[PDB]
Parts: sequence; C-alpha cells; structure tokens
Amino acid sequence: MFCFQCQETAKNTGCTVKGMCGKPEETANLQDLLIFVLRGIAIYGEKLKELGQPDRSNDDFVLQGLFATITNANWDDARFEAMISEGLARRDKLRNAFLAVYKAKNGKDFSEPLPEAATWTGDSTAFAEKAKSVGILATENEDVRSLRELLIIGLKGVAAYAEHAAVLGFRKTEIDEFMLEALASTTKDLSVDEMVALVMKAGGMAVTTMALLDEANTTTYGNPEITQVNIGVGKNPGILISGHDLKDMAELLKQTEGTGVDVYTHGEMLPANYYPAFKKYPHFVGNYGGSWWQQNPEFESFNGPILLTTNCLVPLKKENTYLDRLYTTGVVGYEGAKHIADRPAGGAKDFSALIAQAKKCPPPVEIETGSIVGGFAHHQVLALADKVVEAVKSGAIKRFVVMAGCDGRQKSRSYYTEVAENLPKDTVILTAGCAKYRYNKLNLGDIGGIPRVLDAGQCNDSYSLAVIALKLKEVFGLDDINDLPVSYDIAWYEQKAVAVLLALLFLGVKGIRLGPTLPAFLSPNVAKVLVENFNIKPIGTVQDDIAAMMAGK
Ligand code: SF4
Repeated sequence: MFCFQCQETAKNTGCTVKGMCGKPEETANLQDLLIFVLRGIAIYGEKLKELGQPDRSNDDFVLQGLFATITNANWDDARFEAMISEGLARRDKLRNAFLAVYKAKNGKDFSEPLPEAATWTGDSTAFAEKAKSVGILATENEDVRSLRELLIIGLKGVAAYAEHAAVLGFRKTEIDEFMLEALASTTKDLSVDEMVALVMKAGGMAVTTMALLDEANTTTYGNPEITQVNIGVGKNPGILISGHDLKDMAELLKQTEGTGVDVYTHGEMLPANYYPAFKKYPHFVGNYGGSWWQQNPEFESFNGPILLTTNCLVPLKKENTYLDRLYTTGVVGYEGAKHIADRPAGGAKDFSALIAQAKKCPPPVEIETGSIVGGFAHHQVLALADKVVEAVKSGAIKRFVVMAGCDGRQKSRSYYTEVAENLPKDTVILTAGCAKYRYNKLNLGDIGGIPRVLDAGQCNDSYSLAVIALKLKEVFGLDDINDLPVSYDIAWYEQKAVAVLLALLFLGVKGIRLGPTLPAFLSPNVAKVLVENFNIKPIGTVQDDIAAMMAGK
C-alpha cells in the first residue's frame, strides 16, 4: 500500500505495509480507488461547467467520498466498495450527459484522449486489483506527486468542513465547483506554477468554507460563549457523542430529552458545550475523557453507547468490549458497528436504538473530576476586545501563542504540553481543535480575568482565531497581520489541519511552526517554496522555541 496523508505516517515517509493508524492494505487501496473514481467524476463535471451546463447532482457524494478517506474516518471496506460502485454509475451519467452536450455544441462526437479515471470500469470483484495501480505511487515525479497530493489532502479537509455546512443547509457553488477543478487537475500535466496556484486557491477555498461552517454553526446554534464544562460524571446511563457534527448533537439532545439517558461529549464535540442552543438541556452533563487517541480505554469505561459523527474513530483493541454499543453515522464506518443512516431531506436521524441500549448500561466510570473553560470564539472574544486590548497595552498580556490544531499519539507531542507549562505567565494561549487536549487541563489561571487558555472550539473554529487576528490588526493600525504580538505553534495530524494551515497561508500568516514533524508529502523543492514564501518552520526545543516566539521569531 502507500499512504502518507497524516502526521503519523511511518518513518515520516509513508505507510507501505499497514498504516500506523491501523488501516490495512485492502482498505488503503480501496480509498485510492475511490479517489480515482472521484477524479473521473470531476473530469466530466468540470467539462459540463465549461460548456455552460453545470451538473451539481454529485456535490454531496463528492464531499462525502473525500471525507470518508480522511484519517480515522471509515474502516468498512464494504462502504468503500459501495461508494466506488455508486461513483462509477454517477460518473457514467455525467459522461453520457457530456457526450450529448459536446456533440450539440461542436457538431461531432467527442474523441479527445481522456485519463483512465474517466473511462475505466469493473464490478466489485475487479476493485482490489485495480486499486493497486491507481494510488499515489502512479505519479513518479516527486514535485508533481507532492503538489497533487498536497492539493488533494487540503481538499479533503475543505470537503469535511463543507459537508458539515451542507448538513446545516449552507452551500456555495464555488466550493463544489472547486472540488471538481482540483480533482480533475490531478489528471493533467500542469506547470509547477499552475500546481502551486491550485494549492493556494485551495487555501482560499478553505477560508470560504471555514467561514461558511462558522456561519452555519453559529446561525443554527448561537455564538459560543464562556462556559464551564464538567468533566466529572453523573449517575445516569449516558450516550457519548464524538467527532464534530453539531446537527447530530442537536438531534441526539432532542431525542434523549426526558428519557433518563444523559448526553456527554467527547473529543471534538467538547465545543458543543459552548453553544447556547445546547446549554439549555439539563441532561447534557459535560465532556468525558481526553483526546481522540485515548479513546480505547475511555470508550470502554464510559459504559454507555458511543456515537462517532466523524473521525477520529480508532480500531478497537482486542480486549475492548464496546463494539456492541459502538454506533457510526455520517461518513464513519466500522465493521461490526451499527450505522445510523443519513437523515432524509427535512427529516432527522433516528437514535432510538442508542437510547434503548443506554438504559441497559451502567453509568460512566469517573476517570477525572473538575472542569474545562471554553467558548472564546470570535463573537465572544470581540465582545471582550476592549479588555483584551487594554491588557495588551498595559503589558498584562505580552503575547498570544496560537496552539490550535490536531493532536496525536506520538511521544514527541509532550512538546506542546511543555510549551504551555513553560510559557511566561503574561502570555495567553489561543486554541481550537483537539490539539487543546495537550494543555486544557492544566492550572494556568487567568490574567485580569482573561483565562490563559482561550478555547475557540473545534479545529474549524481556527476560523475564529483568524477573525480575531484580523480584528486586532485593524485595532492596532498595522499594515501586516504578522506584526501583531502573536506567535503560531500549530500541531497537525490529519487533512482538516492541513486545510487550516492552507487557509492561514492564504491569509498571509508567515513564520508558523508546524509539528511535531513536517508532512511527508512535501518534496524538497515544495518544502523550499513554502519556506521561501511563508517561512514555515519545524519545532525545536521547548526552551528554544519559547525564547524565539517571545522575540517575535
Ligand atoms: S492515514 Fe496516516 S497512519 Fe494511516 S495509513 Fe495514511 S499516513 Fe499512515
């Protein structure tokens, strides 16, 4: 196999036998075949737009197909076979529509050479073998491979956020059009300038999509606000909801109300605690456990059903017993886990089986007590702008350090904890995404009532951090966002984090430290471009990086 799209890729080079995440050969290869079929859809969908007859009927299928191939999203080979088969059928529908429109506009049959992604077909028995030859290693030039895969990796991150927006009824044609432009581009022979421009365009579409998801989430559930979140437990059976999808949360809360089953969040659902629409339910207890990579023992000890709305779902250990109460939904899949089907238009998912099972379960094991404070998204922080700016001006707050992003399991990640612990006491950490779990249960206190860790929310709520930085740029009358007293020490893990990074590069943020290692999918020459254009940096020692950041370097 060959996969290198996440931080934990083997030898920081590529997973070749079995993924470090657990993804086996067969699954990895099926994901490659799905992306190949998506490129085929893209080739005809882009041509139909160019002819003036765009067909948007595959928008959601494309988002969902890309999302299903994100790290720790979907482990169910039968789901990938179904998506490949359905993708071939959708592709051929687009092909036949394109052939007819082309013939009408040109007075002759289409006869131009097309990439294999546009024309190959087979039944599911053919998938495993074909999959071997249509993966990443089919592109041998290292710079073409690097810029095509960087584009697809950021694009999948954008697709995940676009899917959450779409679930909530928010869509923009430019996003779905770009999915096909970007996919199709990876079958074309393009100059380096053209390939780099597409990656930067992906960063601008990450800005568009992150803004759209921020609009979707806050229009539907309110602006996040300062909240103290219990991390202890109650004495009722519960359901634990994990991943990122807030509409699933809204429906689970409504369905569990009055049933005697409590709701708990996990992982990237912690920010559901911050939204006014959800704070109104008394049976919403708080947040259980820690980061995604700790979920085997914590899903076990939770005792009730667990609902994965998105990644990260990690394979069970052999001694884990919770498969019978593990539920997937959305693009998530796992062999042997019960899947909650998509809601129909104008309808709701049905979580009744989780509720019935919960009542047969013991209450959660308490693994810690106390609280986490959060809800500092853009409306809440701008509400405090005068106090924050006074603190800057008085020197009470010397610097902000953005430590947003995505966590993972490697030991080197203790760096982020150590940076948080060792930063001077007149600094404030800004965070979003599960990278927060390296430092959100410390006792760093506050500065004149402003907490020293400000959690804006999910990794997508890195959007709020950019909005805050742009506002402060204007308040301080600066010509360059980089001259703010803000440093960026971002942790990444999978493809959403990469989308966030590309958004920040599109916004002109330079000097970012990215870790705990750099992507395997940057060739030497592509790494150099990003260094020359954006001064991206690897992490160094805790003491060295703190001292450089405090100097604005
Ligand atoms: S998703 Fe990450 S750990 Fe899993 S196979 Fe790909 S690079 Fe390896």
